[PDB]
Amino acid sequence: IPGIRAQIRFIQQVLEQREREDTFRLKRIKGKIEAREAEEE
Amino acid sequence: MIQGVIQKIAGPAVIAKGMLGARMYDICKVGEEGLVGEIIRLDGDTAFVQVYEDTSGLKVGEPVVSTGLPLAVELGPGMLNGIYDGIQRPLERIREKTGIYITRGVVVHALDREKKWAWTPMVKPGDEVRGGMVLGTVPEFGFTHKILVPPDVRGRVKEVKPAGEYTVEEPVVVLEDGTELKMYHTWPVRRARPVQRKLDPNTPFLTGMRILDVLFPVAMGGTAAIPGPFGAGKSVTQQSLAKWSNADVVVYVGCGERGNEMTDVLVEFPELTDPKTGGPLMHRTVLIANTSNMPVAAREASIYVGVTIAEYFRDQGFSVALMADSTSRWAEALREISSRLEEMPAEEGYPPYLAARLAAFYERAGKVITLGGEEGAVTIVGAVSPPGGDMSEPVTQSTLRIVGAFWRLDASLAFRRHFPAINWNGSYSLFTSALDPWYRENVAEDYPELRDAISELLQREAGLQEIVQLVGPDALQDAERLVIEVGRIIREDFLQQNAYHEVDAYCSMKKAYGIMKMILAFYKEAEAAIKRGVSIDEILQLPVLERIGRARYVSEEEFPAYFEEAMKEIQGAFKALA
Amino acid sequence: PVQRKLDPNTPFLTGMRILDVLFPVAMGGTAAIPGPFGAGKSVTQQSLAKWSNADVVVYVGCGERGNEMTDVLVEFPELTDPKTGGPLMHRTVLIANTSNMPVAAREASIYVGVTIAEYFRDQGFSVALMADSTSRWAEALREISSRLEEMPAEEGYPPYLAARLAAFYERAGKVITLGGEEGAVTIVGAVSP
Amino acid sequence: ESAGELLVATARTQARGEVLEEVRRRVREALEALPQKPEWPEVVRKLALEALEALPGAKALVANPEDLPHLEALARERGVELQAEPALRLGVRAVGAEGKTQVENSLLARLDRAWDALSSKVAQALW
Amino acid sequence: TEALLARYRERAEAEAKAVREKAMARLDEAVALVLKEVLP
Amino acid sequence: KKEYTGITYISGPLLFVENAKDLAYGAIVDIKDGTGRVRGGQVIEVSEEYAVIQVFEETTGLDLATTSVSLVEDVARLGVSKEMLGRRFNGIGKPIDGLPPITPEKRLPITGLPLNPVARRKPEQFIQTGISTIDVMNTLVRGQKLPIFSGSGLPANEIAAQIARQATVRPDLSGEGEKEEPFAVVFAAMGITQRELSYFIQEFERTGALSRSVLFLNKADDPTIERILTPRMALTVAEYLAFEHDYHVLVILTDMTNYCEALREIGAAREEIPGRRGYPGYMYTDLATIYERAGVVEGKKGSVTQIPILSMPDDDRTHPIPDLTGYITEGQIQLSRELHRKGIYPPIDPLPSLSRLMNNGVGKGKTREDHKQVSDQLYSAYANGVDIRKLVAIIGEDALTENDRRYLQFADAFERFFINQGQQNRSIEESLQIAWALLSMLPQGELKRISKDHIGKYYGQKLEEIWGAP
Amino acid sequence: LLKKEYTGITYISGPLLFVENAKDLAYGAIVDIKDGTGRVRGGQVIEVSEEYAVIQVFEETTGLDLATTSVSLVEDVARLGVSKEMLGRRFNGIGKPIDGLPPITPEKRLPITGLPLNPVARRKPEQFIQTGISTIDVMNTLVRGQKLPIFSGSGLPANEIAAQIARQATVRPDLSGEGEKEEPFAVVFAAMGITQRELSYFIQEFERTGALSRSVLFLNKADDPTIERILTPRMALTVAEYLAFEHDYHVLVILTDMTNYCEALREIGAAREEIPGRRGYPGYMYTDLATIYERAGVVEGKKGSVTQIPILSMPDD
Ligand SMILES: Nc1ncnc2c1ncn2[C@@H]1O[C@H](COP(=O)(O)OP(=O)(O)OP(=O)(O)O)[C@@H](O)[C@H]1O
Ligand SMILES: Nc1ncnc2c1ncn2[C@@H]1O[C@H](COP(=O)(O)OP(=O)(O)OP(=O)(O)O)[C@@H](O)[C@H]1O
Ligand SMILES: [Mg+2]
Repeated sequence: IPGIRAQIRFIQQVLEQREREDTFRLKRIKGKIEAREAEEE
Repeated sequence: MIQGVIQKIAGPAVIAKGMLGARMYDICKVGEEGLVGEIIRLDGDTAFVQVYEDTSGLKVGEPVVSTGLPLAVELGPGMLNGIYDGIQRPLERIREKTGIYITRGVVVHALDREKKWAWTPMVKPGDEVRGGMVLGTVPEFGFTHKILVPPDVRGRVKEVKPAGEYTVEEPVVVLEDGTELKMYHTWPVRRARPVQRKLDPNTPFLTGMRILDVLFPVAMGGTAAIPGPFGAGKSVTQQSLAKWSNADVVVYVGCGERGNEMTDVLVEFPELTDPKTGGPLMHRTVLIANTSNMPVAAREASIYVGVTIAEYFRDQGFSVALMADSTSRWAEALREISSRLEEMPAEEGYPPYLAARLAAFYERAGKVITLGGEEGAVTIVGAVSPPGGDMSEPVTQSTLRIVGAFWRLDASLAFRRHFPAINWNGSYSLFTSALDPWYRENVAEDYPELRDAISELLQREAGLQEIVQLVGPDALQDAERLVIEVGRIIREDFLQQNAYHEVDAYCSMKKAYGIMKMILAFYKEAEAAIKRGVSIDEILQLPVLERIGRARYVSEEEFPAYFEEAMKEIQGAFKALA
Repeated sequence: PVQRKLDPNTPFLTGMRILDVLFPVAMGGTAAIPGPFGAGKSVTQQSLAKWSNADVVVYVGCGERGNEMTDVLVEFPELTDPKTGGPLMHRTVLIANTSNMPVAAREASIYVGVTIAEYFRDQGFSVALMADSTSRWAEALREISSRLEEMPAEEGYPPYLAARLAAFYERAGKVITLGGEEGAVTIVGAVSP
Repeated sequence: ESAGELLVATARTQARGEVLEEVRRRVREALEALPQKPEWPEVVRKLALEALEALPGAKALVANPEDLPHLEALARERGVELQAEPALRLGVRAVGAEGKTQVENSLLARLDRAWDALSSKVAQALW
Repeated sequence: TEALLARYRERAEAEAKAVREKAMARLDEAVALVLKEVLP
Repeated sequence: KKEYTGITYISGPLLFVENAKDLAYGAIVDIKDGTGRVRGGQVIEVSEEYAVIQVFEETTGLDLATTSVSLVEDVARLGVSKEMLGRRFNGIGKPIDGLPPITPEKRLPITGLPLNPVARRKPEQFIQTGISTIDVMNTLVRGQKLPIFSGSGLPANEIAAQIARQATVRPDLSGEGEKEEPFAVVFAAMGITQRELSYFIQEFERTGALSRSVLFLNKADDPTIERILTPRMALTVAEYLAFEHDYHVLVILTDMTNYCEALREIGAAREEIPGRRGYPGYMYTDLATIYERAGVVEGKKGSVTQIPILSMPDDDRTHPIPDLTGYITEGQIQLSRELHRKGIYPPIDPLPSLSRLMNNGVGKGKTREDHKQVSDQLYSAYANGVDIRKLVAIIGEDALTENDRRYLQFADAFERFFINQGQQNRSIEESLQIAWALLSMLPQGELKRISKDHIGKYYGQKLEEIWGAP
Repeated sequence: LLKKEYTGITYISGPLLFVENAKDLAYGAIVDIKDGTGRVRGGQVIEVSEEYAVIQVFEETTGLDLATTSVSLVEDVARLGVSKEMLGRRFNGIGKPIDGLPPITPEKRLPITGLPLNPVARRKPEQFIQTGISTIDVMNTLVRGQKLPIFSGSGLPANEIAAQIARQATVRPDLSGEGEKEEPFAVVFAAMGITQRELSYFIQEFERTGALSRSVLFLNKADDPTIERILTPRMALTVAEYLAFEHDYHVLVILTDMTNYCEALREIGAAREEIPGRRGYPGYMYTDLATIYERAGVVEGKKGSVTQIPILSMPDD
């Protein structure tokens, strides 16, 4: 039971990190779109 | 007041132009309907205002007006027996002027401007006043409401009104600077009210429940947390706290409850009776109500409004108990607000400053010397409802790091009809050692050792559950069946407590001390007799078992005679036994 | 530059039984020693510096504790070189850049160490290069790329991390120098996952 | 035990603090007594010169109307304008050409920003 | 004993008063120094 | 009236129109192209320079030279009347049964105002759904929000149709009561396919249940904004009926998973940063605005009851949709894939099921005074039986005691007779009779959670009372 | 001594504000933000360019407006006023007294970031410290100049162990063999994210045995501004370095609950919108913690020493 629980906990951290990275990428691209529209049209 | 026009609308976010001079986080009214919102960003001549209610139907060019002040509450006579939302809107008067629905843009005052109050001055012209001093008194049900000068106001009294009937708007005191002091004032919910000095947790917060007061006590001005399992009788314990605890005023905050759950509490409280006066309990409580479909900003600001009102009543010199129900729902609202602001999440989607906000809420509790020189305290008991009982939730982990006590309510005990259903193994308290001198001086000098002995007996009973699981209890020898049976006696006669009974609902500290003394004396004599060679079944039918078991239901004043009679009978019975 | 690369055929004797027997490394080879904190990376590298049969040892303290460099500076002058019999410090070169020193200098220190190792190889010696931790160099690269606002690979590292590591590790090997002699460079790099 | 020596130490600290704050009160009284004595025109003109030297592109000079006649000489020299304002006394302020920067040279501000370094110097003088 | 605490308190008061008097023997020079520093 | 022709950008579902500051935020507009075909759209952003319109359906024929935009309504409104009973609508209020449009008594915004908490009262009356495992063990109370959790291949649509067909009040069990109190059903389907559409239409028409129902049907290939709007229109009709004509309405939302997916797609189309696991941050608030429109109001005789239905994406109760639904509703009903594959219909699993308001809608003066104890005893006995069923696989039947064998037989009888009722319609009394007949299998005195009075009054009936015609 | 004002505020959002014409604000400087009501707040220049300078406000930004706010330069580098009379005092973690006594007179003002030690200037730690605990003293002995943390848990008594070590720590010069004369010893105690109950416990523990006469306390409460939690260990280590390397003291530094420091660092980093690390913590957390932990050590040619005992609770063990 402890081993499987630790594996579950590790997989959760991995998935969480991937989600956070995706959020960061989306934030950067949205910032670029907004900057383009608001400065160069 | 800065006034401008709408430039862009996109959902709850509104951009207004011409707002130069507007200040951050000031409350603004948007559109012809005057929808309220906050300024969250300033850029050049424009300001980003975010509206509380829905923005559907607005048009570009509609006026925007800034009130120039942040989110605040009105503090003065008329709050008791009231029911409010998360931004202090009186729900009953909204119902009276609107019906069964809450229309957008309705405007009502938190304190009624029509009711007359019996003003009684306590100052004279020529006196010098500083923040926190008492200008006069006004009767509010059973309370003498003290009108306090705002904390930031200093000066000299010019003229004072005589005694009479006035509304909360008539200036009762005028200062030489021209300032007019009324019966009420406003205070920002996010700034703590000042005090002179914070005192140590020296005295206990007596709740009236034996288990809470003895095994896991909380000091006055302390903090506690409790889980919310279904069917565990949490609401019964909370209303017992409201009825019986030695606090003068109770503030109840519901921030994200279900509709029917809020209906239950809104219907139940008007029926409870305060045992001190014999009248309604509602005369000494303030209710804040928020369902899940109410605006997010109100749900987020509910706990701050509640703690600000509690701090005001503390500053009047009372003792206030604050119960925050389902702080997990407040955390969910905070997470949603952070998501709308496009912030990078930390851990389980929550903003990285969740712990900071929780600490800022919980640190306002404590016993203080108010600016008026009196003593007051605020005690916080906040419920936490993990998604499935997972104690590794960020909210629970942050809460347990700052609170001083944790009463783990358990559904299993309620399943076996054990009430209060509090698991004594997972719970803990950090106030016992500091509270020990008060026990030695006010109940008994032996009391801490007796409490420790009871806890040790409980732990010993818990240690044998493996053998009791593997083998039927009767196979164990006499000396261990003895501790099993004395643990059963403790569970049935000391920890359990019926809140619906006329005399068992409330238990004093000396009553619990007497019960513990009787139980420990019986255990000692039983062990001695067991060593003398008697069988356990001989002890199991001694005359004193009914006497101990029925000690709960005797009256408070009758208890000492019953206790000494039972102490005599304990020694009498064991001499008859061989 | 070199004339020709050669296939390694002689061992790099470290003096430790397990590494010399079960998992040998040749003179021109490369080795990596990953491990969590407290595992024994630095002690192993210092043992290699003290006891190996290389003519010259280059130690690169990239982003580690200052006490670890102080221990070398204090103890090495008293010890004896395993082969020539002189002081041990006379064959050692130290490039030190501790943790609280500027971050960008770690990348510079790695290349300085490897270039000095290549020079001593070009003179015909057999050189051993110890890299205290390449993870700190990777962290420096991550910080610099974060300033440039580049789009990151897994865990925020720049996508060209592997190319940099390969270019660094490819400098090792046994070669025929431009002067016609024979030399070698051995690289042992610690990793701190 | 140390429970007595601590009282001596804390009494000494309290006395030293009272001495230093009394020195501060005397200093501020002496500074605010300056406008009543003929030393003020030279020091205020020097402070105005310092403020104008702090801003190479300074546009206008601002002070109270009492000091305007004395600052007229500097205004004719450096070419900057002058205007009246009920500003803090014992000093003169200037406004930059763009209107986004401004310098202030009140003497009470100088005391406030110099006392932190003057405290350790005067402590040796007192004892 | 409480007598030791009383003795320490009296010694503390005496030394504090002595320090206060010694400081009063220098106050005007210190004020002149401060005005010398703060002025341009 | 007035048309706007300054179109300057078309991409995906969005188009920009210049000099359109007269358009209010959230307004509904009509988009017309060169061939005269008209499409709908909603205004999602307004500025001094241009307004942004999200187009319904698709932008295939549009061009920047001939397209024009005109206003339809500032706020999305629905015309309501008592004539809506017996009608079908497509999710934006357009009739689809071929009958003439209704004449509205009033036009109401579909986004509803919150109920004032002090105006609510406590739910205290039950609804007879006709299903034993719901009526007896997980009773549905008027004003409750009781969702159903189902799997991918499980028959949730059949259960929804059966409940809509059978549900009724029982005024004759509450004192004397009143023989006539109006009852209505509002049925909303989101993102269904043609097969499910035909099934629902046939089921409602073939039994006369249409005469007391209103249908809002939204197909899978319909625009997603219609899917967003459908439950709000359904709840608007329900609120109007209940709180203006004193009806008791039951609202069934066929699939909330489709609603959540549509909400996610709409949010992504507007360039909003998603929250946990890609879902919108404000998902909890939206679900609360939907669910919390049910309840009972003090001074009013009408009521609204909601039974949301949602399929768990991967049988995971930790998924955001069921997790957020749990915080807002009072319990859940969970279907079991094991019971479904065993051939039992409806496959409702009592052990994970829970109704949080059951204790108020049962007792004396409503249903029967032995209800709660019987339900508790059934729960405990079923748990013991299902545990003994696993134990017997290893240790064998002969190693069991007599009571363990009797529990093992009780579990099988319970599954075969109590849960597996089929399409049969059972009153509350019939369900209680079957429960007592099954409890009679166990020996008296083992019924620890039932008082001796009810045991003396009801225990001892044989299974042939229902075995004669199960 | 004169002061310069900047009024070109152009943008305020969250904890950031932009100043337009401030080209003479140096990178990393400390500023004062004054609003219309006269209240003053602190700030730091985290990025400066020709278009504008970026200032991070040390606290909440309620009440600031673009019409009346002004910015003034306080000092180019953050500094602390230190003196040997700081022993027996209590501070709030930003350097201001909270024990009710008059402020000290600064004998010197030192930057709080410090400078790295030259590895050539260091020497090997070679003398132990007696903590009075058998396990530490015998099996895991502490050595002057070491940094030895304590890995605690969610309910373990870390505070009690910290207080006991602070009370009982000694130097034992007699065992040194030479029988050297007694040498000064001091304890610098820093608490971060502490609650009121723990604050009272620590105050009474230090007052009970008279250990406060040789101690300097920097106490930061959990409701204080989040910036103060960043600067507390740096001020503690500045005081420790000054004492040790100018008066030959053997100082012991105890940093309590560095987990709160990590939470504050994560909050600040997320505010500045940086790239996150493994669990939302900033990527540069290693370097930031190193700049704190590597200020301990012993220097050749000097008799003082600095020793650190960080205390932290492992989340979920
Ligand atoms: N202190 C008590 N003394 C006596 N009976 C109690 C006590 N606490 C609870 N009970 C009984 O047990 C029941 C607890 O279950 P119930 O579900 O009603 O709890 P609740 O108070 O509504 O709280 P929760 O919301 O956690 O379910 C109460 O309804 C009451 O009958
Ligand atoms: N070969 C060894 N023989 C004896 N002790 C050893 C050996 N290797 C390691 N140790 C012990 O383990 C401790 C930690 O080893 P070392 O300093 O090499 O760690 P590290 O892997 O470099 O870790 P870090 O990530 O902290 O730098 C040493 O101080 C020593 O006490
Ligand atoms: Mg190492």
